[PDB]
Amino acid sequence: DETPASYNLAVRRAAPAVVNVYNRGLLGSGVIMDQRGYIITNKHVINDADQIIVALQDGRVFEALLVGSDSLTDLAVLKINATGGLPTIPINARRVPHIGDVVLAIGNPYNLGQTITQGIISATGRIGLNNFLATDASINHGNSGGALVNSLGELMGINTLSGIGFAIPFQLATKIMDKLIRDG
Amino acid sequence: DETPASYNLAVRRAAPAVVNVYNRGLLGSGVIMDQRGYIITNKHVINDADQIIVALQDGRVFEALLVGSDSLTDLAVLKINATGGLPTIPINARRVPHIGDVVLAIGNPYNLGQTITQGIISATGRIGLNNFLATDASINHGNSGGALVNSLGELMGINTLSGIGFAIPFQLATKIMDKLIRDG
Amino acid sequence: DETPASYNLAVRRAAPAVVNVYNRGLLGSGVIMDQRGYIITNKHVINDADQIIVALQDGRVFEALLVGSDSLTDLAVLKINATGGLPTIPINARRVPHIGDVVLAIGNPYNLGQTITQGIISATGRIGLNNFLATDASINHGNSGGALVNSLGELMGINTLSGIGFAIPFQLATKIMDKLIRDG
Repeated sequence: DETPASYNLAVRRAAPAVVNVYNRGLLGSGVIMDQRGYIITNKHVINDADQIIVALQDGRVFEALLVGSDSLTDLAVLKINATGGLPTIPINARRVPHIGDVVLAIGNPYNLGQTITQGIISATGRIGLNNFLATDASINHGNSGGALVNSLGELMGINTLSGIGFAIPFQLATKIMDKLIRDG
Repeated sequence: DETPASYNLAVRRAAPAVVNVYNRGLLGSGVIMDQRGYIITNKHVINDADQIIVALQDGRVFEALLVGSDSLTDLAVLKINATGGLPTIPINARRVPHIGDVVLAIGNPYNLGQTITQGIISATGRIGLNNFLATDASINHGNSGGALVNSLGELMGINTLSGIGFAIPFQLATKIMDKLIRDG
Repeated sequence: DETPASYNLAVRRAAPAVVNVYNRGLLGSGVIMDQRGYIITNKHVINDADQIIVALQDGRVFEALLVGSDSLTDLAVLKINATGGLPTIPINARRVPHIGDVVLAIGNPYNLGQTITQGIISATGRIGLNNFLATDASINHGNSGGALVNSLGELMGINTLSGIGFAIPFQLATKIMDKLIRDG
C-alpha cells in the first residue's frame, strides 16, 4: 500500500560497518573507520585482551591488532588486515550535529546480536578536562564502542560509558584515532 | 498554523482494535484479529481464569471464551460473540517489517488505560527453539499481549515477555492463532 | 549533502524560553510564559526557598519573586523583572494535542544543563480530583517543571511528578497560572 515511517535507510549504510569484538583467550562492539582496516572500539573491552577477534555482519572474521588506546576518552583503536572491499562507517566532517537531530544507536550485544535503538541528540558541549554528546537512545555495555549515526547514516559519535546516554563526537574521535596511530 | 509531526493516524486505525482483558472471578491487553470475534492475548493473563471479560474502547463489554493457548510462544486465543461491526487490528501479510521502522506499542495497563509508546524495530531473527521481534518501545505487563504496529497502523507483532522489548511477528502469531482454533 | 531528520527547529523556538531555577540560600527548571515576566515551575523546587534565582540560556540572571503555588497540581508561579525582550514559550490555545503526536521534553538538570528528550503523547484524560498528559519522553527531577512541546515548538505541557512520564496540559496550566496571580 503505502510507505511506513522508517530509519532503515540509515541502518543499511551504517550497520554493516559496525562490528562484534571478541576475546578468544584460550565482548563488545566496534566500528570500521577506513579501508586501511582501522577500527574504533572501547578500552574496557580490549583491556587485558589475549587475542582480539573482529566479526563483520557479512560473515567475515579477522584477528585484530591493538594499535593504541586512550584512558581519558576511553577509546581504543584496532587494526585488521583489510582485504578486498571493507564496509566502512559513513563520515561527514562537514556536518554539524544539531540538538534535536534524530540518531540511531548501533551495537551488537553478546546476547541478541546487532541492535538498533532510536533517540535524538539531547545535548552537547564540554564536561571533563580538555567534549561529549548526550542522547536518549539506549546506551549500555551491549552497544558500547558502537556507532551513533543520524537519519542519513552519517557518523555522529562513538557510544561510550563516561535515562541518558553518551557518545564521543565523531570530529574528536577522528583526531584521537589519528594520534593513536603514532608509533614512537 | 502548521502540522505537528505525529503518529496519531496509526493510533486511530489500530488502537480501537486493542482491548482490555479482565478476570472477574467472584488484567492485561488483547487484540481483536477478525470479524469472527477472535482475540489474541497472553497466557500469563488468562491462566486460571474463571470468567474472561473483554472491554473495547467504544464502551462495549463481552464475556470471552478461551479457544486455546501455547506455552511455547506464551500466546493465547480468545473468542467473543462478534456482533454488528467489530474493530479489527489492521493486518498486511504482504508487508515486510524492516529494522529501523517506526513502531507504536499499544496496551491498556490496569492503571492508566490505553497507552501508546514509540520506538523502532531494533532487531529480528530467531532465538529459541523453532522467531522474535525486538524494539526499544516500552513493553511491560501494562501492554503485554497488546499490539505493535508501524506508522501505517499495520500489525507488526503481539507484545510479549520472553531497556529492550519483545514482540511476536504478526506472520507467526497468525499461524499460531489458526492452529489453536483446532478442536480435536 | 542532504537533510537529517531532526526536531531542532522546535528546540530553537522553545528551548531559549526554558530556564534554570536556583536557591542561593546563604535547583530545577522553569518556563517563561509571557513578556510581563511570569515564569511557571514546580512547588517541590521553590519550597522553603530563601532567594529564588532564574537563569536564561542567553546568559541573563534574575532574582525571582514567588507569586503563588498550588499543592494540588504541584505547580508554582514566579515573577521576574521583565526587561527589554524576553524569550517566551510558544503557546497555541487553539491547538488540540493528539495522542501519538511527537513531543520534546526540555529541562536543565543541575548536572548536564539543558537536555532535550524525545517521545510522544502516550495518553490523556483525567486521573485525580477535578487532568493529565502522559508521555514516554524521560521525565525526572532533571527536567521537572520544564516544558513539553510538539514538533512545532508549541507548548503542550509542564513536566510534573504526579517508564512513563507526566505533564500538565498547557490549557490547564494557563488557567492555574492566571488564578495564582490573584492577590487577596
